[PDB]
Amino acid sequence: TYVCGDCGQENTLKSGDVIQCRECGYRILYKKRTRRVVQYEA
Amino acid sequence: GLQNVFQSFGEMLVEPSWRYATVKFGEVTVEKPTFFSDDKELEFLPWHARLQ
Ligand SMILES: [Zn+2]
Repeated sequence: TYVCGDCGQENTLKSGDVIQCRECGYRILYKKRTRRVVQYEA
Repeated sequence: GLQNVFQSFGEMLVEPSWRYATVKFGEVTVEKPTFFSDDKELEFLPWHARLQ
């Protein structure tokens, strides 16, 4: 799952050639953070 | 600056050795930056260029 840039939409694209956002036109994608438990030492 | 630079340069007649070829430059215009995407033209911003 990948988040687009100025537009809010999940691309969810894993193809090598698929780098462009759908219905947006911009080619900047941010990787989304899933629900994973991570431990930190305070 | 650009208009003065282009106006200063003068193109003389071009002869290989009757027919002759001469070229002239008119008013120079510069458009705002844009991105030539495959779908359609899109707004271009400095951070888009930095990331891409
Ligand atoms: Zn988009």
